[PDB]
Amino acid sequence: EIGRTTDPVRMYMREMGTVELLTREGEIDIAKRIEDGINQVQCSVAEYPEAITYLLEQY
Amino acid sequence: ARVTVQDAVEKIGNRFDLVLVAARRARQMQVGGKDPLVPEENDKTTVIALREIEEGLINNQILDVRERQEQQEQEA
Amino acid sequence: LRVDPTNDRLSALVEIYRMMRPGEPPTREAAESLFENLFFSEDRYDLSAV
Amino acid sequence: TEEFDAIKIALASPDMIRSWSFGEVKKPETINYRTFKPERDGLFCARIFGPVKDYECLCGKYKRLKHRGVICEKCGVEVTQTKVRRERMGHIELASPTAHIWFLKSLPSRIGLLLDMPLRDIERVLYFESYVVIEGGMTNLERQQILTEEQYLDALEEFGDEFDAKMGAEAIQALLKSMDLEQECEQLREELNETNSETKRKKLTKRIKLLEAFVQSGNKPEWMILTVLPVLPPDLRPLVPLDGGRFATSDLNDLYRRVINRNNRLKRLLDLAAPDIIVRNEKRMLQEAVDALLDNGRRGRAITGSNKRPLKSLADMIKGKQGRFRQNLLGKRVDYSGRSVITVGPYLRLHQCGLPKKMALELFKPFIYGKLELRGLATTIKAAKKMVEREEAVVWDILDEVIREHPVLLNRAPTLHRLGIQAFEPVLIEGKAIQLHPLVCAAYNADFDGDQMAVHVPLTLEAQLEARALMMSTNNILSPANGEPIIVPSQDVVLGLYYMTRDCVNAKGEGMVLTGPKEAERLYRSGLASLHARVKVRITEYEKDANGELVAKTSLKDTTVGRAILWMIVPKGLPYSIVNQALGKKAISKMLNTCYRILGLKPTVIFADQIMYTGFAYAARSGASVGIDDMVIPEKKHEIISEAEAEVAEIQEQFQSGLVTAGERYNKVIDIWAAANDRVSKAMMDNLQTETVINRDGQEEKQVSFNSIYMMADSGARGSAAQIRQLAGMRGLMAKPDGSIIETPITANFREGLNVLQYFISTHGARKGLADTALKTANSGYLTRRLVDVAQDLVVTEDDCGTHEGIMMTPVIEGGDVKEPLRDRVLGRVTAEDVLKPGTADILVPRNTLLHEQWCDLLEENSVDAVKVRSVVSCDTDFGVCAHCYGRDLARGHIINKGEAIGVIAAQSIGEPGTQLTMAAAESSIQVKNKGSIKLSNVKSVVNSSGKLVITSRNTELKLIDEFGRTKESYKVPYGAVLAKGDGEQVAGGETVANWDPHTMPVITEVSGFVRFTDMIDGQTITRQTDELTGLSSLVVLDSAERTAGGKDLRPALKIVDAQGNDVLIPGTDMPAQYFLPGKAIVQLEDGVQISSGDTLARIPQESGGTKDITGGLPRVADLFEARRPKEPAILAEISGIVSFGKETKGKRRLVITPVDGSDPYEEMIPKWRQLNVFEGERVERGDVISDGPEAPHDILRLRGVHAVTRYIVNEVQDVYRLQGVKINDKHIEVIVRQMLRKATIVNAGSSDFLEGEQVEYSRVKIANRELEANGKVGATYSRDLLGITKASLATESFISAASFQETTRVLTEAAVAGKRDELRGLKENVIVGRLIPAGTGYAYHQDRMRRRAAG
RNA sequence: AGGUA
Repeated sequence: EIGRTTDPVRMYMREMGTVELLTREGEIDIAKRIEDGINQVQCSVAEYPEAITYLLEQY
Repeated sequence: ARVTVQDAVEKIGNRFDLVLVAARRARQMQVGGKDPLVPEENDKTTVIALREIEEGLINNQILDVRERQEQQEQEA
Repeated sequence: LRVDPTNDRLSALVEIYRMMRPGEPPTREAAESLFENLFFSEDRYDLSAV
Repeated sequence: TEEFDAIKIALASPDMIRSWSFGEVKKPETINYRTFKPERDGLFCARIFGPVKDYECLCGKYKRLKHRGVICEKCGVEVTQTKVRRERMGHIELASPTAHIWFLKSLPSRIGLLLDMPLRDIERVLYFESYVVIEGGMTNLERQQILTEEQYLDALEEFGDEFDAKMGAEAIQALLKSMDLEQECEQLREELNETNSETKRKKLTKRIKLLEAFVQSGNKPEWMILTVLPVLPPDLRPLVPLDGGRFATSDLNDLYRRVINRNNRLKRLLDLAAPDIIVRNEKRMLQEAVDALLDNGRRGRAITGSNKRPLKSLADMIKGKQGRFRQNLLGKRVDYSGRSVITVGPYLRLHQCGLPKKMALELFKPFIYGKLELRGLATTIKAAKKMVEREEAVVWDILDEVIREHPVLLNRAPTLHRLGIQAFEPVLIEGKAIQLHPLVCAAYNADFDGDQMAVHVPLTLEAQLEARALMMSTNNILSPANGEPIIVPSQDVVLGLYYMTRDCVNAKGEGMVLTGPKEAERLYRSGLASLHARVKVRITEYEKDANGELVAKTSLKDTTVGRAILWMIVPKGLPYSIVNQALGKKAISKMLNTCYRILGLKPTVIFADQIMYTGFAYAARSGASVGIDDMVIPEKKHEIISEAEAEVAEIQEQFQSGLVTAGERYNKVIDIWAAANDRVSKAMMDNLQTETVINRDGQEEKQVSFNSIYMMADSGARGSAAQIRQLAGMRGLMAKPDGSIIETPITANFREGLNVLQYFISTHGARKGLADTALKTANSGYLTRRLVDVAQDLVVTEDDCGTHEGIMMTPVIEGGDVKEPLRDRVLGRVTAEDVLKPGTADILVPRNTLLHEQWCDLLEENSVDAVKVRSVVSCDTDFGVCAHCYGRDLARGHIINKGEAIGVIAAQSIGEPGTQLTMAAAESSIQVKNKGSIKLSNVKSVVNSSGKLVITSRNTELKLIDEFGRTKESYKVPYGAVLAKGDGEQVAGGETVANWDPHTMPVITEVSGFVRFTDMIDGQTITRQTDELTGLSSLVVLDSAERTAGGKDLRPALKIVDAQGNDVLIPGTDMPAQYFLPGKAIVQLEDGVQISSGDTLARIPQESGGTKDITGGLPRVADLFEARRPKEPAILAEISGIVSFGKETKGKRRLVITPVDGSDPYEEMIPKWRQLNVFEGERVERGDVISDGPEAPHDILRLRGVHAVTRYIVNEVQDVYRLQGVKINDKHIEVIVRQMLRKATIVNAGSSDFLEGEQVEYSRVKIANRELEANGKVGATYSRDLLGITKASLATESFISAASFQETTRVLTEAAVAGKRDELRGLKENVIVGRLIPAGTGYAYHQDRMRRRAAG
């Protein structure tokens, strides 16, 4: 905080204090939205032919 | 051995350029090329320079004029 | 007491925790632990017989 | 081989940083642990910084001298010389720009002041506490303003893609990019011509000066933010193998490893698009690491693993104490030097010293090799080395030859003055200790109790000559701080001389008649007479007379045998009267001084050596021994002790009665014990002094005792009267902790062993003395360092300048008597005015000329009160001082030689005695001790109806004119006094010429009439204490420290009006008829009382002194040289004219001086705690005090002038020094002062900024230029300013000198941002550079270089 | 570190 501080440790703790801890199912929900995003990007790559041609070349 | 340089200071009143002129004289004395003008007692160049300045043989003017004349016979 | 800005244990703990460590948002449990260990912890504070 | 006239310091640009770098350090790797070959591309790298071993690629490809002009292209490693690894720098490409800590946390923050932005804001921005707008747009957000997290988020949401704001050093660098200097300079220049507001103009002037200076520096502000970080060559941060698991590694190596680690981590995080918190954390890492590397200690310290210690940083390696480490101290080690314990050399001649054979051999090994190969006894250097390590007899003759003429420098471990290093001709001695000439140990302050001295060998022929001419002991027979000789017989030789000259009352061979002292020596050595006996001897004394010719006068003198034997030694040309006396230390010192002044140098040296030999021989023949019986206890010791015990018992009994107060009882007991101690000491001295009572022929007589301890006491060899007092008498009073004098003193001495408790008491004094010695030594070292710093660059550059200015020079009289005559203070000085005789107007001193002993004698014969003397301060020379304005003092009676460094000798002269510094009838009635003419100076007095010469104001002096012109007793008359003597009346000695109450200062009225109370409220200014007996009162005017709510709105005063009511003014006095009562002026006479001229009006209470208010020693000297305030500056009348009071108490009372002509309004502040000595409506002059108390140097210089402040400083410092018996020629303090005022403040500029603190030499050459030229711009006017020695040394023209011995980091930052370019021409600058100093022998060289510069 | 001036 603004306490005439000059230690990066202190305000790093300040930064980490803003975000609240997660639960077991919270991690699963966040990973689920991550999986939705990666499936979206996989579909986007899917609609692109040339990347698939390159993948088939390596196969 | 030269206990005192006061007599030399009498000839050369600055007492600092005295060191310069006597050092030039003593260096021409040690480095080959020049021969003494005062008898020695198995002494190095320093007291020789002090004695030479003390009797008035060497000061700034004599050293300078001598380096001219020697320059003229070597150029011939 | 007039100068005192606090009137309760919790705010005193907050002030102590902030003066001991600059900033450092005053978690109540952290302030209580700091205060107790400063002067009332046998493994952290001791006067000995002398 | 390298030539360069000057050194520039400036801001390093990233491009030129890359220019220095030979490769980019990309890895934190150092070596391959098992294989110590450096890694690639690590902090140690042959690919970047060059090969490790000489001329071979570190791949095993090329190993030869042939491959040196071509680098190895078959691999990364290049091939060059290994010394290149000591010079090649590298660079690290920082992923994020990083701020420079030096430009950040210096007390003036260059980043802060350039952005005109307070420090906390930069700290928060850089450390990622808050955002800052790097330019906005059409927002309501300023071009520069800090925003917190939520404020920045709100601004971003409210204002879209128009808002440019970042956080940290990147934001700071963006701000510096967005700031343009030249355009703002043009804008400020335009605005200044248009703006008329005072504050606006001041802001514009400050900013324009700053920006113009930055532009002239040629630096871009963005360079303050480091984008690429240079890395030091590896050799300067060495990594050297060591045995076992321990290896020597640089703290710099670890710091750079941390920096590289954090930079690489930042690069990786940026490549991975890490969350903002993490990248901010890593930028914080990089900033912290860079700050620690540049300067670890201003960021909350940085420690390493496996070692708990603050890591060394570049600033820490630069910043050092005392001074820069590697350059000067600590410590600039030197080759061809030795060190050993010293012993006495009592057979040596003065110009020579004993040097042990082994040290001589080891020191001169190259010389031995050279001569051995010259005479061909060795065919190679290796063979000569074998010969010298075998130490065969052959090499010893070579060694004697090389030593015969070579002089060597002997050095004391501490060096306080220039005599601490002296040349001597070495004499080979078997043994292991350096034999030192006994006469020289006084100069070295070296006692043979295990002191170690060092020997240096001047190698080159110029250095040998230089040592023989200047370093030689015989050339330095006189102290540089005073003309009296420094090689003075000290203790044993003094005792021998004293025993030889001291006469008895009866001995063998009295009444004999002798011719020549040779018969005296024959009679003494044959035992036919005694060493001392009254004898008539026919002796031929030679007198230097006529034109310098010896005058042989042969006649009979009544003397002693020992005196004639000594006269044999004395060279021809001295009067016999000098030795025909008891000879103490003072007598021998004076005799040597006379011999030197009359004969010259060589007779003085020969006579000193001969007197040393004679004194030693006759001391040995004396058999002077201290037994147990030669401390004879005085017979009255028990009686005096018992008496004093009786009175102190009576006083204690009376204290229990409550008759006497505790303080008075304590004071009485202390006084009783002091009187007892004095009585005991006097009885002891009477017993020891005339202990001999032996008869001359049968009639007993009292004469000087043969007692040995009395001989060492009287001759001043060792032990004074106070010293013998603790031995034979009683050691008396001492002090306990808290520094209070103990009630019961020590009634025992060292012959009657002290008991347990008294010894325990004495232990406190011993501990205090030892701790005082240690602390005073440290403080003296620091003081002399500061003096050397301020007086460093001063040197005699001209033979004469031409100036009739100077100082008014008089014998000094402080208190009531003269303690330092005119002659000593003027000896060796040059005249500034052809002073006339005190009688007829005759010039006995020609135009400005050196004053030697003959001129001083002439001045004494025709005693002139004052002489104007050209001081160094008034010298018109710039970049140095003219020879005349300095004087003559050195080691000769002749004028100073051009090129001599007077600053350093003066600093040493003032610093060396610093280890010696460990620190009724007054104000009631003036009693002139002698009879002389009475004279009043600055007197304001008129005779009244009672004949009372009442003196007003505290600025009146009473001098005592002697028979010709000299004042010999001076006194200060306070405000209000009574004098029965006139302005020409003769006064007897010891006669009370003035008198006033010791309880109070009385205000004696000089007029008559009713007393009218002006500005009076009975209850606000005065309080009612009416005690009317005859019309009196005890009305108290409240003190001038605090008053009431209505006493602060008026100035209480007493007007004197007649019956008609018209003003009756006091004649012959500047005082108005309305007495302005100061604090505590008790109004005795009430309103409506007829006052007579001679009646007290209002008393000002006092205490008749009795309280010490004087300090001295090292803190006093330092404060004088630092121009510290005395915590109560006695403000002066800063302009002549009439004075008046102003509006009362806005907190501080105002005083308006308006001159009778010219610019009237001179209102000023005066604090209400002061005691005013000013009275409204009086004609004052610039220099008159306004409030009592001590003065400060600043206003003394500012108002009374430069000469006045020089006189004040000289007198004050010399008062401290004469208190301890140390005499210093005042010219040293004068040159120190001249160095203190080298800065001035411009009022009207020539090319300056009307307030610019500028060097006076540049100001003086500029004003000379404008005056000689037709261009009288502007201008230009200046006022000399006084700075403390630390500040003057800190603000010199050369940043090298300032950074060397003072705050290095801040000075370097200021120089870099200002782009300073020091041009050398200073002793320490050339010392750091490593060339000949521009002083003395080198002055001829530099003067030549001056001719080579600025001209072909 | 302890000791010397």
